[PDB]
Amino acid sequence: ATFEIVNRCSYTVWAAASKGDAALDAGGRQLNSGESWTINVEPGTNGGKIWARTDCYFDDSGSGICKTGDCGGLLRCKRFGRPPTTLAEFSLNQYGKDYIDISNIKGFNVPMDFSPTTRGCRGVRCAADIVGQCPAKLKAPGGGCNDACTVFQTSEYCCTTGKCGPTEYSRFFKRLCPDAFSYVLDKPTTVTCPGSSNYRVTFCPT
Repeated sequence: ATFEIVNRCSYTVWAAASKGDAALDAGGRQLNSGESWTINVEPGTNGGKIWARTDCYFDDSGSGICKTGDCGGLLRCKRFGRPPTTLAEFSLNQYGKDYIDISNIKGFNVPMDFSPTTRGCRGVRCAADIVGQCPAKLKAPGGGCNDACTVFQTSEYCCTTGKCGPTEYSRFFKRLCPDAFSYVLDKPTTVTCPGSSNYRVTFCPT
């Protein structure tokens, strides 16, 4: 499957792609304002994620740090990133279909649109100014808007017991971005696409 990652932000971002225990394609790359990077994700990839990283610094070996979404200090991510991270999530070729969504469960750092470039389904988007409107207690000093689980570490926010409800914090993310997951047990906003669809992830779509 092909994923064209486009940075429409006025600032540079370092795209990242991983399935948790391994990188997807190269795993990460720098995207200056306006640049596009097309990656190949193997069919059947389950639990894949694409996200943007901001304010990064990498040496010649590809080692460094990012203020948001840092993945073990690597340019080429092989693991998931450090919150806050707006997440484009997907599982491909699952019994004949693809499943995609955007999630704010791990916070929000950069606005994003995640849409298919092929026929058969709609895209999803979370492009509201979540960082600017972020509740004071969720603001990440390093940048972005943290999710409540990251900040408070409670069973209710992290849904540890598999039993949790919406909260004042989850409702904030849901109000600004109704089409993205605001908490673990949020009413699903997952989109079903034809198996083997291709996609485009656009940072700062508006």
